[PDB]
Amino acid sequence: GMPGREILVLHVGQGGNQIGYNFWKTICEEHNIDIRSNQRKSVEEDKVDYKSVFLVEAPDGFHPRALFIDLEPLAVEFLVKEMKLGSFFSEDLMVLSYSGAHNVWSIGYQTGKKLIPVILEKIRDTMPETLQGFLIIHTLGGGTGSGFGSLLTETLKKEFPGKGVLNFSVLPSEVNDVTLAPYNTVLSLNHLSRFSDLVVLFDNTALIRIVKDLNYPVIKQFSDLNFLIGRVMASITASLRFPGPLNMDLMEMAHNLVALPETKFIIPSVAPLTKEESEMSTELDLVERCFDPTHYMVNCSGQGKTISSVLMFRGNIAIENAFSIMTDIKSNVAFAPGVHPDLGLKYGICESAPVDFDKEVTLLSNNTIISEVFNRVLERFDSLFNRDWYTSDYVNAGTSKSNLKEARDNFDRIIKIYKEIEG
Ligand SMILES: Nc1nc2c(ncn2[C@@H]2O[C@H](COP(=O)(O)OP(=O)(O)O)[C@@H](O)[C@H]2O)c(=O)[nH]1
Repeated sequence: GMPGREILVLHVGQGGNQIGYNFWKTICEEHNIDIRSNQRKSVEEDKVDYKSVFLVEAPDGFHPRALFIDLEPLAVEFLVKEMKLGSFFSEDLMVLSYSGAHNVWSIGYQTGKKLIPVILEKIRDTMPETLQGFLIIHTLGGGTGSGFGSLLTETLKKEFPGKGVLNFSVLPSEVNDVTLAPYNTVLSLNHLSRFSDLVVLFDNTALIRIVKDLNYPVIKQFSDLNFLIGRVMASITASLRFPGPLNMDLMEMAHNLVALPETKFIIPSVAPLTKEESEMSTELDLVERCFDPTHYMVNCSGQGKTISSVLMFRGNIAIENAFSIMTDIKSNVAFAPGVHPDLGLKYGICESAPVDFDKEVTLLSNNTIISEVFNRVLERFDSLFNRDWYTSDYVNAGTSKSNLKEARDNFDRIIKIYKEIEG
């Protein structure tokens, strides 16, 4: 392996760790590595491969440069026992507790604070000095992924200010989720806005909606939603893992999207999503679908105004078709007022292809429509907070109702900043 551009992935909470199954299986397969054996799949290899960004090449084989962190052992049992991948998800990478968070952001933040010294100790003793930053994968509706996840985002940014903190954060289902989810989401999004460098948001609602609206993208609960999430957040890391015009590090990835410091929440969009749709689709259809608010990984009523946008062509793409397609797509994309006609969209081609598809198009967008998504989160927060509903356990866990209001008001400040850019 060649030193540099090493990323440490931190899976926090049950959802974040369960997503790691297909996140690491996709990364392993796309780099010709078998997750069961920790070895390569074939002697066939590209001359240049940036597998060292997410994978450690030990003499025995390849291991994930990752920590699997949870206040309960249920998710790691899914990985080691149900998935039988204990050789890859090994115990030296596991920071585990057994108290739990009980779906309360505050309990995850407080209980996880007792695990921070051992986490920082493992990072210094095991990570390389050329480590470029951290990638935090977690959900926002619970307590461990939200509270401990907010703590790790904050702690890593403070202890490693020169490194990048990237967050792949999963939003709760708007219509079917725990009652404490709006409190946990607002608390987590407030912490992430302060300490994260880039927050790419995923919504279980959006993924469910695509199946419900038939090629079948989920056939079993969670085990296919998380399967699909892990493949998407692995697809949007291809810029960090493969050479090409859009080859980036974590800092570059945030700079291409974060115009103002408060505008750090990104909507990802990937096409194709199923093998049937891939066989019967073209490059133009995948791009037009990525700009379609239906295929947004966040649930959006319509498209908004684009501030900054990064699109990637993966696989067998004709570069002249890519040039001609993006000229026509840019004319029909609504950009935020003040964005230069040729400065709001970046496209690139990656030769490496996803395992299941010959082609793939990914879109990362800093879009003003996230204010609409955040306003729905805000109105669900206010429907409960203004009646003092479900607030008793945040109080007992060290988060006052005043602190809940502070995170809400700052969360609303982010919405209004996005809305001003929209005009
Ligand atoms: N999309 C998706 N959401 C999940 C998954 N696991 C948990 N969640 C979501 O996370 C929210 C509650 O957080 P959870 O991770 O279960 O509890 P935690 O252990 O305190 O982080 C709920 O809205 C769930 O929908 C998962 O595998 N996929």
